[PDB]
Amino acid sequence: ANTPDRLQQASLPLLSNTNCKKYWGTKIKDAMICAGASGVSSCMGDSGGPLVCKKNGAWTLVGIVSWGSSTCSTSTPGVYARVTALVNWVQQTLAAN
Amino acid sequence: ANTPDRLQQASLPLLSNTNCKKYWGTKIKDAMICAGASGVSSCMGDSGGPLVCKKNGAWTLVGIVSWGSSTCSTSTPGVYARVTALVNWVQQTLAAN
Amino acid sequence: IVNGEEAVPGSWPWQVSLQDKTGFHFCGGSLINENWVVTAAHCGVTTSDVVVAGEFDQGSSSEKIQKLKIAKVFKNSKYNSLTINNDITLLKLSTAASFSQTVSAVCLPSASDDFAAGTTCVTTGWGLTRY
Amino acid sequence: IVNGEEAVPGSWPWQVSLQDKTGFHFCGGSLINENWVVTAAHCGVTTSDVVVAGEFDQGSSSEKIQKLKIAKVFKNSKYNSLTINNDITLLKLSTAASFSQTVSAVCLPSASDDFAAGTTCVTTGWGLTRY
Amino acid sequence: CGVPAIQPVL
Amino acid sequence: CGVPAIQPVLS
Repeated sequence: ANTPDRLQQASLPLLSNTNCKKYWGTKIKDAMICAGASGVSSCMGDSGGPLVCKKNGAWTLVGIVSWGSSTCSTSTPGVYARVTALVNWVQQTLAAN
Repeated sequence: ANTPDRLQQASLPLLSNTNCKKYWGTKIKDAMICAGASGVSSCMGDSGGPLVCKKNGAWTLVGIVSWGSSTCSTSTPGVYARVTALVNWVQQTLAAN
Repeated sequence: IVNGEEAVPGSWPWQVSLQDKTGFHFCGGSLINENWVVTAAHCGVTTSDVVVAGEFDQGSSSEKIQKLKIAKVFKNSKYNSLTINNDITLLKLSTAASFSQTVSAVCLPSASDDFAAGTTCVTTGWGLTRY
Repeated sequence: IVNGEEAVPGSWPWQVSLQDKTGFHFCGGSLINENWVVTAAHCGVTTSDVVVAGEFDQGSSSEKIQKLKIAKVFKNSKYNSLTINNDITLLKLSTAASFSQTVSAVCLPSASDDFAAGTTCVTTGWGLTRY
Repeated sequence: CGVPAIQPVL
Repeated sequence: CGVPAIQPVLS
């Protein structure tokens, strides 16, 4: 099987939504963020996992594994839920519960 | 979770490579066959399973689940390994082992 | 399968479930013989995996299944991991499958038959029902 | 992750594994608090699924993990099951996770910060290493 | 081959 | 938040 028993990690660059559209076009919405196309790719089983960036020495959740290449091509960027675009809802939900 | 505990089935039409190319283009090779885009979709975990067609009262393996929509869109054809294209290799392998 | 339906138990007797050694289903396959299974090359099956035949429900704390060991994996040498072309692998079972009401083989076509566009076919599996 | 590498155990302390009732991993998630997990809405999580924290190896006979029950699922109402837009879900745990050296929370951004194109980021998970 | 003991229903 | 006790390596 191609399933890892141990937790995997990978380093990858963020793309602008413009660069991403070159690949996925109109499928890329405002609440989405792409990364990859650099020789690595999120694949089946990674959905829901994090995309983190270091800021002020701390790791910050920037994306949520959402969708990508059919084939998990390492030449195609993966699509992630843009946390920036959704954190107000997160913060409100926590505040109320 | 979206994982079924019970086996699922779906009826779907075979597509011509030409029509399939309308969707996937250049990605469709000779040893590939498409099916669906009719309101059903093979999804994560279906890989390697069968695509069967009735012939002379018996079920025949026409395809093997290979790849398809990123999001398992029911309006996008799934791609299958075309067994007609690969069965010579199967028969020669069985005949020798 | 998204927008499919539950199958009648044992009505797709060639349908197998491939499990890794943690016991989890990672791919589907088909019995073509008492001794062989055909699956996709992209599945990356190894001799460490197990073939489960005669299964309907994966939540069963017991059902009448056959856990079969793999003796040898026959990957098609033309499989392209970039293109995903020629996506086929053959599995030779260590222990043959006992054929029954619920375990039997699917037919194979010849290189020359034609399955015309428009033909109504069926696909089966334990894949997600929703993305 | 394709072309990734094994992480140092416990070095991504917010990483969680979501398991169904059968005991199988179907998605990842991240601890943001001792009481909440953020995941994707497309994962289709239910109060039936379990949150596993402090896990490294999914093949362990027994390891020091935390299997946390879910109290409530908060899917974002803006989630579009066709578009896959606004793909976020929050999980409120029945039992708070006990933070340690290996179980901890990730930071959340503000709606106003900018993570520029070209930034080198990191992704983690138990997803396939090859299609 | 291809003739299930339990016929497919659909 | 976001400061692992066990520092990650090469990621």
